[PDB]
Amino acid sequence: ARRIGHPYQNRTPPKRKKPRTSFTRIQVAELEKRFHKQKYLASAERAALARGLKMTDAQVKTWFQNRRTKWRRQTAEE
Amino acid sequence: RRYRTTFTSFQLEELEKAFSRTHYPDVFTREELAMKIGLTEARIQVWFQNRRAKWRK
DNA sequence: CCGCAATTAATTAAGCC
DNA sequence: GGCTTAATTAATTGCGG
Repeated sequence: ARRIGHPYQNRTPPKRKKPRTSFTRIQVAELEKRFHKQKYLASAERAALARGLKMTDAQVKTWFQNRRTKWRRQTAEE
Repeated sequence: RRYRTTFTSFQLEELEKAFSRTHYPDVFTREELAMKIGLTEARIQVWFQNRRAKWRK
């Protein structure tokens, strides 16, 4: 179990377009609250979580992905 | 007052020496280095990230 | 579709000088 | 307080399921 993926230099350069958003502390603290009881979100319930925090789908999906990364990197960081 | 790693002059030595070989080491090299100098993988991953940013500009 | 690896551009802040 | 730089955040590309 290591399941390594593909190196970055070989990828086609990104297209960051664009705006650098930053979620409000309420937006954030709700996300964290949900995270505590549910590490994965099915699509319909992601839709609802977003629609009720006035974020996009992509945003919650990405937040969730980035949270899990942090979570594991913390878990197994002993 | 948030945590903030200060690297030994020895580990800073080994990080700069590795960065000199590749600017993008693979996970296993990173790991192997981590053992060799008593830091966790994540500390090294970030170092390389930051260090690369410096280089680019 | 989805997670995830593997990365970035931007930033926030610690702590030397 | 400036400055370098470790840490954090929201993003991306593309495999492998």
